[PDB]
Amino acid sequence: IVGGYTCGANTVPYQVSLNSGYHFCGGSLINSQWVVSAAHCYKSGIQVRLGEDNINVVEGNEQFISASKSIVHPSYNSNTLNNDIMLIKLKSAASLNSRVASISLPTSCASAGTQCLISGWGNTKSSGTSYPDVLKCLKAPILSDSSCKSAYPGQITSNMFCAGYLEGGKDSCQGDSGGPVVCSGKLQGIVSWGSGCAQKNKPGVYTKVCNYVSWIKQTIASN
Ligand SMILES: [Ca+2]
Repeated sequence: IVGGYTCGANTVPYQVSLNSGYHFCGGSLINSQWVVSAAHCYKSGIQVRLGEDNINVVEGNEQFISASKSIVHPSYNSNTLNNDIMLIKLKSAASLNSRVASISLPTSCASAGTQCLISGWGNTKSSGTSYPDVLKCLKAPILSDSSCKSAYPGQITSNMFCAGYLEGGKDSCQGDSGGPVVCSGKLQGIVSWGSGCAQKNKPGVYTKVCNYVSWIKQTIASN
């Protein structure tokens, strides 16, 4: 997160850290046994870390659970990043509480202007690298489709939306990938891609979760 703020320990209870000996992506807990992340975060040997604040220190509240299955969307395209969504089934159910809780799936898509909270342990620098120990937060609005497509002509599909600031200075960045974009208590987006980070006129692009609710539900029901 570039230009964001320190969330506060356990203030984003649905936020998970995907770990493989180091933090490589974020995710969202949608129930006691399932996490939603980005398809581009896929890899074997994923350990899901819940209840985390400082990812480099054991402080209490953490629950480390191995991924049982990682289900990348069947139509995911790695070149266009279309359908950049993945479900991860936990080997065992997480212990839900005040520090570890699931986020609701939306029943309808969010409109331009809606303010959302984006969080993650990704790079905090637009130019260079600087990874935080603790979770960073950023409130950003969903942009109009017209502004999104004019920023990335020919690259925005119906399963993507832009959120952020055209002036630059505030944006999600690498490391935040797979993480949540929550608006009004509902998971509306997943950190997907963009050009650089917090660059002027190059806002972040996110996976439009409302287009996948039926898929998520049907997949979870059959697994
Ligand atoms: Ca920790």
